[PDB]
Amino acid sequence: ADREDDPNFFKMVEGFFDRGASIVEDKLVEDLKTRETEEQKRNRVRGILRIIKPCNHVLSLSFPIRRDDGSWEVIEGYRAQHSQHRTPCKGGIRYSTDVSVDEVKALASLMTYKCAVVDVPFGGAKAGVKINPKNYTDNELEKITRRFTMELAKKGFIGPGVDVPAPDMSTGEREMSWIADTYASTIGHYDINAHACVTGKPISQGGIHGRISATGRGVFHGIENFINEASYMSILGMTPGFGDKTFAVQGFGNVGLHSMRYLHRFGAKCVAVGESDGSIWNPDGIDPKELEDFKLQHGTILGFPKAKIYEGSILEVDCDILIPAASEKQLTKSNAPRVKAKIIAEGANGPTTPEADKIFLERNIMVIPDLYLNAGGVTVSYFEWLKNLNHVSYGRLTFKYERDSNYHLLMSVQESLERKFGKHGGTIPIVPTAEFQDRISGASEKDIVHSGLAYTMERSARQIMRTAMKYNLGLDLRTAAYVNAIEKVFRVYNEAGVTFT
Amino acid sequence: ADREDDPNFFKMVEGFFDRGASIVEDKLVEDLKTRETEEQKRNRVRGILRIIKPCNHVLSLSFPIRRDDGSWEVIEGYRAQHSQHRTPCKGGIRYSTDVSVDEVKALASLMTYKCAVVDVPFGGAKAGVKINPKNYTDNELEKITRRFTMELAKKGFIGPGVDVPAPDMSTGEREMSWIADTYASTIGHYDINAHACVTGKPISQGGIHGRISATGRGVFHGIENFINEASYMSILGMTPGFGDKTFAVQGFGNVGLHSMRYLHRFGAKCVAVGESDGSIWNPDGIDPKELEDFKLQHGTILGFPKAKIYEGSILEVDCDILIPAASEKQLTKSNAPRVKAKIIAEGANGPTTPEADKIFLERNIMVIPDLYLNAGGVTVSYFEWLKNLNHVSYGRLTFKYERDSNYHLLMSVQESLERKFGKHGGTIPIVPTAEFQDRISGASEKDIVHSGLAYTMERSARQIMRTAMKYNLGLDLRTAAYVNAIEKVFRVYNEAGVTFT
Amino acid sequence: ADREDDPNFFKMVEGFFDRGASIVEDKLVEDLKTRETEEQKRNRVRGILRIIKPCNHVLSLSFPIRRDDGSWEVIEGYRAQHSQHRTPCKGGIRYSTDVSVDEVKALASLMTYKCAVVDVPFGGAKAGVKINPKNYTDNELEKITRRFTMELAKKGFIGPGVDVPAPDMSTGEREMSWIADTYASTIGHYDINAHACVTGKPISQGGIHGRISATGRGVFHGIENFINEASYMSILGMTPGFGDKTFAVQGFGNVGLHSMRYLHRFGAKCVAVGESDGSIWNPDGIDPKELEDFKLQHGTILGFPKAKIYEGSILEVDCDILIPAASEKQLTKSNAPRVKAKIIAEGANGPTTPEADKIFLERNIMVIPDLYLNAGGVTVSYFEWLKNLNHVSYGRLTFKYERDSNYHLLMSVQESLERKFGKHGGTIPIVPTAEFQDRISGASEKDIVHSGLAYTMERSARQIMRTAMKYNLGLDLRTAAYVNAIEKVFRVYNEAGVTFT
Ligand SMILES: NC(=O)C1=CN([C@@H]2O[C@H](COP(=O)(O)OP(=O)(O)OC[C@H]3O[C@@H](n4cnc5c(N)ncnc54)[C@H](O)[C@@H]3O)[C@@H](O)[C@H]2O)C=CC1
Ligand SMILES: NC(=O)C1=CN([C@@H]2O[C@H](COP(=O)(O)OP(=O)(O)OC[C@H]3O[C@@H](n4cnc5c(N)ncnc54)[C@H](O)[C@@H]3O)[C@@H](O)[C@H]2O)C=CC1
Ligand SMILES: NC(=O)C1=CN([C@@H]2O[C@H](COP(=O)(O)OP(=O)(O)OC[C@H]3O[C@@H](n4cnc5c(N)ncnc54)[C@H](O)[C@@H]3O)[C@@H](O)[C@H]2O)C=CC1
Ligand SMILES: NC(=O)C1=CN([C@@H]2O[C@H](COP(=O)(O)OP(=O)(O)OC[C@H]3O[C@@H](n4cnc5c(N)ncnc54)[C@H](O)[C@@H]3O)[C@@H](O)[C@H]2O)C=CC1
Ligand SMILES: NC(=O)C1=CN([C@@H]2O[C@H](COP(=O)(O)OP(=O)(O)OC[C@H]3O[C@@H](n4cnc5c(N)ncnc54)[C@H](O)[C@@H]3O)[C@@H](O)[C@H]2O)C=CC1
Ligand SMILES: NC(=O)C1=CN([C@@H]2O[C@H](COP(=O)(O)OP(=O)(O)OC[C@H]3O[C@@H](n4cnc5c(N)ncnc54)[C@H](O)[C@@H]3O)[C@@H](O)[C@H]2O)C=CC1
Ligand SMILES: Nc1nc2c(ncn2[C@@H]2O[C@H](COP(=O)(O)OP(=O)(O)OP(=O)(O)O)[C@@H](O)[C@H]2O)c(=O)[nH]1
Ligand SMILES: Nc1nc2c(ncn2[C@@H]2O[C@H](COP(=O)(O)OP(=O)(O)OP(=O)(O)O)[C@@H](O)[C@H]2O)c(=O)[nH]1
Ligand SMILES: Nc1nc2c(ncn2[C@@H]2O[C@H](COP(=O)(O)OP(=O)(O)OP(=O)(O)O)[C@@H](O)[C@H]2O)c(=O)[nH]1
Ligand SMILES: N[C@@H](CCC(=O)O)C(=O)O
Ligand SMILES: N[C@@H](CCC(=O)O)C(=O)O
Ligand SMILES: N[C@@H](CCC(=O)O)C(=O)O
Repeated sequence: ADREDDPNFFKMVEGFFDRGASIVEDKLVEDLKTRETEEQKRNRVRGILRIIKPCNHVLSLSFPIRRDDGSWEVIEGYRAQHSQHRTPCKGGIRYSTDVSVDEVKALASLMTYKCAVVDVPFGGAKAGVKINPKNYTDNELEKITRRFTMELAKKGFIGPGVDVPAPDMSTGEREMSWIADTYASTIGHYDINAHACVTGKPISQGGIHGRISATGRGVFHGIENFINEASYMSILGMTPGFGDKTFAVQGFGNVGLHSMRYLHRFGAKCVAVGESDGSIWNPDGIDPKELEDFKLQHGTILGFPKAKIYEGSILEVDCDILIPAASEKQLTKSNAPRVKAKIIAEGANGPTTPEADKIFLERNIMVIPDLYLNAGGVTVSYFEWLKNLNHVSYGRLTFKYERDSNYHLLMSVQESLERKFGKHGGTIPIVPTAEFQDRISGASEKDIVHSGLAYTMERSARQIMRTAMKYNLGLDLRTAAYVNAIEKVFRVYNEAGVTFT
Repeated sequence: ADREDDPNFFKMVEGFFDRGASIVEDKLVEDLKTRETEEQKRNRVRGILRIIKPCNHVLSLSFPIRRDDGSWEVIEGYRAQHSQHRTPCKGGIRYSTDVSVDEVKALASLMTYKCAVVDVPFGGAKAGVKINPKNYTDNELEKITRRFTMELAKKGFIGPGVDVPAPDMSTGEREMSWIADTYASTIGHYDINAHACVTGKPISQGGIHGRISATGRGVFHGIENFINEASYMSILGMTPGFGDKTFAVQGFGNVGLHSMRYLHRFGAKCVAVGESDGSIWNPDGIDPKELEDFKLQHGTILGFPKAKIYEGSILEVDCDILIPAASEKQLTKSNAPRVKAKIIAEGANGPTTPEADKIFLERNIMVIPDLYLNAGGVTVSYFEWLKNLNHVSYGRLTFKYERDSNYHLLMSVQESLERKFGKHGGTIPIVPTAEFQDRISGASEKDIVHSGLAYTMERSARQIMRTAMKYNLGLDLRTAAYVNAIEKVFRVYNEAGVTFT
Repeated sequence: ADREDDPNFFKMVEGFFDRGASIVEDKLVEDLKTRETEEQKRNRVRGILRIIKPCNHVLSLSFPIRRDDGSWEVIEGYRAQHSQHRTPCKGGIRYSTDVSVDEVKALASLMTYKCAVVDVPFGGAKAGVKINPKNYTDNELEKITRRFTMELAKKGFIGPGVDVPAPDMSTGEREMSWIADTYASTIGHYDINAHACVTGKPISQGGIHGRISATGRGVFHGIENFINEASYMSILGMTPGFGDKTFAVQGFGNVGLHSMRYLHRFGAKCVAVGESDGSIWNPDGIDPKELEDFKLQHGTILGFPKAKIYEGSILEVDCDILIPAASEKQLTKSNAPRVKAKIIAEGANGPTTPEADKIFLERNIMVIPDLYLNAGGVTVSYFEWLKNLNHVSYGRLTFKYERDSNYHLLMSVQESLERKFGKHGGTIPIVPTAEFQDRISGASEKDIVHSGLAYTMERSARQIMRTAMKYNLGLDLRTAAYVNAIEKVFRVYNEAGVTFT
């Protein structure tokens, strides 16, 4: 998208890592309380850091499918497993003609660090199939997905205990259903956990409430934790809260649409929505329900009645918050000086080059990094995986017990008070509030997903802020996130003896 | 080695394939006895040929080893499995800093076509570890080999029934022994065929007589089959036989040395020997046993007392037969016009670019192609694999029975003659000749390897010659070999229904 | 059986090994082609020899059976796997109250060296169940055998690719049939080689012709090879051949009975037969079929009509050849001076202590050692295992072809002779001798077992004699055998890198 500043994607992520490694290297050496206090301490710390960076296993595939017209075609595919310091590996499947070994390796490493940031016990992985799904029938896409699943399974690149895929660009519920069905019907036929081989499944198939919207929901929570922190909003020259703010959204897919829904719900105003074919704009606000309904009907956002076909880059629209939610390397050395927003919330994976990060720093623009902000997807995938391993819906064993227990608890307060203020205090009814009445039976699956996600995004934001203050990083939240990720992954490699050697 | 003519190695091999595919496409379509004779027959033929060309599975590895000095290093590795129309896959392991995904994919496809040429029932595969072995201790090389084996085994890229490695550049007997030992001691502990997981083993560990020298022995047999056809020697302006010819050898490794031993044994004269550091030259002849003894003593060819340090390209030395036995892409557009030899016998894999083949054709230079000429290695690896599966040394069950049987057979002739020519004819002793006495017990392992190899190289040469005449290919033996390979591999894909789709 | 001289059985075998190790160390060090020509050479030779001696894996079992009367009883069992330099492991199952961990470890190591002596590609193993089979019903023995098989199988101590048992003291065809049936019906249900999990099976279940008598047949061949070498019979002061000699047999089981049958068949005369309850004696000779038919009828040897209940040790009976074919450590310090025989042929495993070997050497008594002499059992077990892996009876594919081929061969001689001695010489019939007519179709299973065994015993006797001359060992054949065994096993450990460490 830019021939001036177009770094190799894997190496760009390695650069981000190098930078966080630079900052913590002292802390790692000093923690290390080995008798070698000689600066082979320094040496073993940077030997371990070199082990963490490259992907351990990458599988490249070519397999034939026969198209609906009868033609034979060769499909190309890839899956990278970056780290196995936690198992299984976790990461999505991308259907796109931009798929390549380097793109997949880069996203696989992002998954490792992202999972470490939100304390999700998975190593990183990613897959890609180099096709444009719009050029294939549904029957052909099913054939490609099912065959890809078996080629991965034959070589140990999918399974509930090694590698658990998930949706990404141009895949969703539908593909995940296909993956889970052919895994469970063949190699997983005797495995009690066969349907935990993949997440993002439909509900009828072991999916979890809110997985489709989960990463949008997490984008809201990530922004909210920082947009409500007066210390960061001072440096930006902006007022805490959502009620008065504007935002623009690049990409109207699963991440972009649901980020818009939740931000709109809490008083922000969507001004611009950009897509693969063009952009639309309205300074008075775009309604997400109307835009979705139009998009579902016409297969495009152009021509939306209540906004005007906007020319020029969606990334340079004037707004408070820019949400790049499409592909990677969209903000570069070129357009970074014209961005006009004061908060960049990366919903997409790797939308900002390192050169663009430098410009944004100089310019007091806050980039909330992908490592943290889009990790709501993998957090709720983690909940889905646990739901599959546990083989019950949350609360089903305890709803009645817990309901009865709570009423007897409140009755214990009632009877204790009547016992004391006897006859002429009268009857002293203790009853639930409206809000407690609605929790009287304990959490359900929906409650766990919402509160578990909010808990994770908040706990992770505080850890990033703590680390940024400690090292005087200002608005370089990306380096603070990598610092936390590196510290966690380093400790695992260090206390494990590294490897089987 | 040449920046004028440096084609991508994988695509260069696909180019060779495309050529042979051109020539046979008609014969494939006409053979095809299917009800719908539309030249959409031609469409299925060219869909199948597109399926055959790319590698099905490629695994890329990164794993850490701790060096002898205590530092951590990250080792990079690769194994490509090109085709599974026959199983297991078969191919060597190369230790070299020139190793790359493309190099490994290219050699893996060469293995498929090579195996089809000599009727060896294996699909093609190849592996590479990106190190220079003369920078590592023996203890480090053992560590790297054993760990590489486990990483391949975990993902299904080594095993007696999927993929059976073998030596290549900078690996031999020693590494194969390490591979077999860690496979059999871990995931092969219950497998009756665990030691058939790799070939080129030492004899004490399941190796077969003559595997080290097998590919040199096959180079001799391949040359002999063509150097003794007067029709091809006419076109070259040359006398049949070896007794009178000179040759030069690029590379003094396992292929180069043994090619020189066998050619020297049958009256050819080695004039020049080139190496990674320099060449040596002597128009009176170099003796292989003194050269190897010098090489073993000094670790180099230079300074050999009975030849001179030759400057300028070994490939340009003046001789009848040039044997490139080092790495690939050594003969290019550049130096092809200065070659001076009349026969180029490719012992190495892919030593000649397609441009250089152009030039050699115009100038009536016969290139005996790698597909055919170096296939003695994989042929004797095949014998080793069968020896492992059978769990007896050849002849051990039958030596005594067979010898007793032969003497009673000769005695049947004796007694029949005496009965007829009674007393007046006397005693009529029927005894073995010296050469039959030597076979009186039947074949041993040594005999099977020697005669089985000779049988294969001759039968394959006659098939290549038959095909070159039938398509008027003259001295383009490479295209004739690919034609035979394609025909055989196409038949398997066609009658199998292609794939489970 | 003797308090004076009753060494620990495992260490006694280690003593034999140490003794052969002492003689070959120099040869091993000098062979060793390595740069550290230091006595770091002798150090690694000494370290490898220490690795070879102990057993790698020993499993000890306790499992309950409910007896026919309804009581519960706890059965004790053991299986030792001594070496895995060849796989699978091979060794018998002994039912005896004298079974112990040390006894089983000792016999397991004997199996390793024995297999190396006759070039049988198995590592050594042995099993024992500590019961007296005479105190159990057939139903109880079946339950014990089947349960023992499952306990071994669960832990990887039986299987066609790890460990293949066989009969020993108080087990035979019957028990092996039980073992094979429960293995193949449970854990081996999908294994193509399930019935190769054990040898010594009945013919109807994959057994091989002559396995029951095989170790007796090998005892005859082992004696033959030495009793016909005039150089050894000189030192003994006796006449080559069998026709004039006497022998006594301790133990009338599977080894003892069949040794007697074959020796009797070639003109030796059995004077004395000893068993667990007593011995019998007759200087005119005992006939083996009469004595077996009496034993089958009465369950004992005593009271045999044609011999006299002999008192005093069977081992001291006056004869030329003493065949101990019962348990171990029967010739000791004590009774070695009173032996009276000139040749001691150990059919049993470890019947002679090292002190008794000392005495026999001083008195010019030839001990043909167990390592060599009783290895006909494991040699024919090896043939049975191969028969199972091959899934055809020998010759079944080729009988008709070979018979037709031989007649056309003889007809080629006949027609060639007529077409030269025309009608001047008449018809010249070329026909098989009686002996060749018997072989006209090629070998059958019976022929391979007989000639394969004879071939093995005589090639092994040669190697022992060669090695005894070369080191001036005289009549210390035991040390010569261990020397050959050690050289072969050392080579494997050396060129394998020892272990994955
Ligand atoms: N799928 C998930 O749960 C998660 C996805 N992500 C990342 O979010 C990003 C996008 O989210 P997806 O779920 O893939 O959405 P999606 O694949 O459902 O839709 C992507 C949208 O972006 C549009 N698009 C593509 N290129 C564009 C361009 N140059 N300009 C404007 N629009 C463009 C497409 O037309 C489509 O509307 C990806 O980078 C993905 O890796 C991150 C975390 C979780
Ligand atoms: N084995 C499999 O293929 C699947 C297993 N599961 C397991 O079930 C556990 C609980 O999830 P749920 O309680 O189902 O969520 P849930 O109770 O919210 O169920 C949602 C939907 O599943 C339906 N459902 C329940 N039992 C069914 C049955 N026997 N046949 C068809 N539909 C049925 C419900 O009626 C509802 O429509 C999960 O932990 C997961 O491990 C879930 C889905 C598929
Ligand atoms: N080893 C085998 O079983 C078979 C090997 N081949 C091919 O034969 C070729 C080499 O045989 P290897 O067994 O690997 O020999 P090797 O690896 O034992 O020795 C290779 C020799 O070539 C020399 N060499 C390397 N680069 C050179 C250069 N640029 N110029 C001159 N000399 C150079 C090296 O110093 C070494 O002496 C490779 O292309 C291999 O793929 C083909 C069929 C079978
Ligand atoms: N399980 C393993 O690791 C090995 C298995 N084998 C199997 O053996 C079969 C036949 O090969 P061989 O007959 O060995 O070829 P071979 O008869 O040429 O013997 C090669 C060498 O192995 C030695 N050898 C024989 N038995 C031995 C033992 N028990 N311990 C140590 N060394 C011994 C021989 O003395 C000879 O020097 C092959 O089909 C193969 O499947 C062979 C070698 C290693
Ligand atoms: N059966 C086989 O395949 C082979 C067995 N062996 C060994 O040969 C020896 C003989 O075993 P098998 O004949 O198979 O067993 P078996 O059970 O058929 O014969 C043993 C016989 O010796 C008798 N006996 C036991 N203790 C005695 C003593 N102190 N004095 C005299 N007789 C006694 C028993 O009552 C029984 O009659 C054993 O040491 C065994 O380890 C060796 C090679 C092969
Ligand atoms: N799967 C099993 O349990 C058994 C398998 N086999 C396999 O057969 C191979 C060759 O041995 P054989 O040819 O049996 O030697 P063989 O030809 O001497 O057969 C021995 C006896 O088995 C009988 N037999 C043959 N086929 C039979 C059938 N379908 N049903 C019942 N009885 C039959 C024959 O009449 C013969 O008398 C062995 O390598 C072995 O693994 C042999 C015996 C049992
Ligand atoms: N695309 C889309 N998804 C919706 C819409 N409304 C609800 N969902 C999603 O459907 C799932 C179930 O929705 P609800 O039953 O309303 O429960 P909910 O979790 O309170 O919904 P939300 O708070 O909006 O996430 C959630 O993942 C919602 O985000 C919608 O209008 N459009
Ligand atoms: N490197 C090397 N190998 C040799 C040499 N001589 C023989 N060999 C190989 O070592 C193995 C054992 O040699 P031999 O016992 O003579 O068997 P062979 O088949 O008659 O030997 P060749 O016909 O020369 O291959 C064979 O594979 C030989 O090719 C040599 O001088 N140098
Ligand atoms: N216990 C016992 N076994 C016998 C007897 N006779 C033969 N056998 C064995 O039973 C099997 C059948 O023997 P045959 O069919 O005659 O074939 P064979 O190979 O010529 O037998 P042998 O030369 O005695 O080994 C062979 O293994 C014999 O060794 C016997 O009298 N008693
Ligand atoms: N593919 C998403 C989520 C992966 C998952 O849910 O496992 C990402 O890029 O983070
Ligand atoms: N590596 C050799 C032979 C491989 C094998 O023997 O399997 C080749 O390039 O053909
Ligand atoms: N148990 C016999 C051999 C058993 C077998 O044939 O494997 C012995 O002591 O040698």
